[PDB]
Amino acid sequence: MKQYLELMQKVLDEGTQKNDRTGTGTLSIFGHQMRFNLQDGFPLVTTKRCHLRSIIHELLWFLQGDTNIAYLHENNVTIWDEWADENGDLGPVYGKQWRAWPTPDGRHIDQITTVLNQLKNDPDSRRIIVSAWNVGELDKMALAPCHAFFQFYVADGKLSCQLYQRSCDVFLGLPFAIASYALLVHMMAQQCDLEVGDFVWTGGDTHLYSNHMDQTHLQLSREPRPLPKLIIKRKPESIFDYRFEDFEIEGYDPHPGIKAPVAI
Amino acid sequence: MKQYLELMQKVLDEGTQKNDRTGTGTLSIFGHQMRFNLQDGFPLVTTKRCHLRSIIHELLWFLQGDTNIAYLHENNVTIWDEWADENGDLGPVYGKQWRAWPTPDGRHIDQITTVLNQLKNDPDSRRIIVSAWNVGELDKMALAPCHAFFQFYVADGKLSCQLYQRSCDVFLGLPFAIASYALLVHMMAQQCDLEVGDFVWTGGDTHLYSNHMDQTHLQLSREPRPLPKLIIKRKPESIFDYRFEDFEIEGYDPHPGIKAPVAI
Ligand SMILES: C#CCN(Cc1ccc2[nH]c(N)nc(=O)c2c1)c1ccc(C(=O)N[C@@H](CCC(=O)O)C(=O)O)cc1
Ligand SMILES: C#CCN(Cc1ccc2[nH]c(N)nc(=O)c2c1)c1ccc(C(=O)N[C@@H](CCC(=O)O)C(=O)O)cc1
Ligand SMILES: *c1cc(=O)[nH]c(=O)n1[C@H]1C[C@H](O)[C@@H](COP(=O)(O)O)O1
Ligand SMILES: *c1cc(=O)[nH]c(=O)n1[C@H]1C[C@H](O)[C@@H](COP(=O)(O)O)O1
Repeated sequence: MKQYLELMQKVLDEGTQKNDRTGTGTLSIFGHQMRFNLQDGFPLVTTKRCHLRSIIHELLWFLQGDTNIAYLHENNVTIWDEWADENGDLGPVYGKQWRAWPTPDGRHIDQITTVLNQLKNDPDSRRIIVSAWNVGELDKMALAPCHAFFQFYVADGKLSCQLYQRSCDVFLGLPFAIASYALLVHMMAQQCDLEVGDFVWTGGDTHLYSNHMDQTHLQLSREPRPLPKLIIKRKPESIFDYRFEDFEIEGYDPHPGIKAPVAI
Repeated sequence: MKQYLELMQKVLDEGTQKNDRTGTGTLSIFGHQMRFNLQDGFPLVTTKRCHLRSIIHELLWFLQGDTNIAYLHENNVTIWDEWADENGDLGPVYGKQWRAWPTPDGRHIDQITTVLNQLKNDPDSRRIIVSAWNVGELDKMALAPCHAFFQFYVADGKLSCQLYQRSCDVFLGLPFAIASYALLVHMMAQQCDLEVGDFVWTGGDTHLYSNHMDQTHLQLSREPRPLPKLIIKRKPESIFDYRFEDFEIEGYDPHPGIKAPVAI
């Protein structure tokens, strides 16, 4: 996608060499933002083939409140295996904070239902936020959240969303986060009888791994294709009731996949 | 400053009329970012005069872990007075979160000591974050944090920082915020023996109140003047030991102030 390919070029044109936790070495910039108008097409990268199957299942798992990879496993998604313990648990990550953030006084707050109530009854609120960054539980989490926080906004019957990603693996991680949160905006909007607006992505440490540079340049030599279209075949009674079978991507003709190693 | 005035113009050209909480009316956009190179000067507005004594006393109050306005009163600062109860308490806002985030089991995490140690022991970290967005205690706070989140970053021995502001009043709150966070980056850099980098400001709902339109137009005709220089006259033993006396602002020659009503 043009916006994505421009960021890769920016990391490469004005980035600094930084070392990191995984020992690998990164090229890095701090602070970046980009906007995708959802009405132009579903923002799934076309310069390398993406696997949408895993994006969809990971999101439905999140909305269940689940932090154990069993569900993903019975759906043949292995993207979180490396971080899971012996029992498949990842600790209180995303799904637990979204559906049941713990308070000091014994309650648990379901940030996804409160947000949905807010978009229906108070869509002009400036507080329609969901946070995964729970300071007091980070130590129990297998990996600290990279998509730490997000915010919805309504204008002219359109629902927009801004994500703040604290750390970003541009080659591997960013195609996943863009499609996952664009898919969430479509579901939310359907349930609140809104039209979709903009997905806005803001990054903290935005970086390219040293062992992904050849792949990055191969990708940068491609022209973007026209964006695919998302058709949801059913309107569930609640956002927690969507199924994989309800989503259909059409008009997706991507460039061949490019493989590259993950850093654990 | 050039980029502040360019955002004021952007809001006036593209803003949507939204009816907000107080019933005044805002013109707003969603999603905006600005970079400020701190080597180039302290980003204090010169198209109107701001007062640093509130900016400095409020930050020092924050790092103290205090949420009661008595200190502010003793130092002639009135900025928070409308939101404080009969006893002067604001409830568990910034000060409580920054120095004693309440974990579910009754412990407390001192986010600024953590951040200090991370900058001195693991500066390449992509997790150097302080959060004021404590979902479990939001109902107890007199007003939900507008400055919700910020992340530090170190590259080439320079300290950068990005702030996420969920809701912004471009006219009053935004000059305050930029100076407040540029000050904290200078204090942190002094205590960690680092040089200063960039302040990145990312906002959610960025707006102009309808009853500030005249005042905005006055400000948009003034030409920005050279930025000031911040001189910290004493290196204290710790980040919690600074005093108001220690800071001086050279070269500040603003245009006269513009008075404008606050919306409660
Ligand atoms: C974000 C997120 C979730 N995650 C979690 C996650 C956790 C830690 C990370 N760590 C690092 N260094 N980079 C990452 O992108 C990353 C991603 C992902 C995990 C794996 C793949 C991956 O291996 N990419 C393959 C996927 C193949 C498939 O889906 O079947 C690819 O083809 O690109 C992508 C996302
Ligand atoms: C940021 C922040 C904290 N805050 C808190 C705070 C709380 C609620 C708000 N509500 C609204 N509608 N706008 C705000 O900017 C706002 C700010 C501030 C409070 C007052 C001023 C203010 O009135 N500015 C005067 C200061 C004059 C002085 O005493 O020196 C000015 O005109 O410059 C700024 C910031
Ligand atoms: C974290 C998870 C995700 O969904 N997307 C990402 O881009 N990442 C990346 C960031 C970094 O490369 C690594 C996480 O480790 P760290 O805490 O940033 O050091 O995976
Ligand atoms: C909050 C605090 C600050 O430092 N700066 C700000 O601009 N504000 C503004 C945002 C909004 O105009 C109002 C807070 O109310 P709301 O929760 O956004 O509705 O003060």
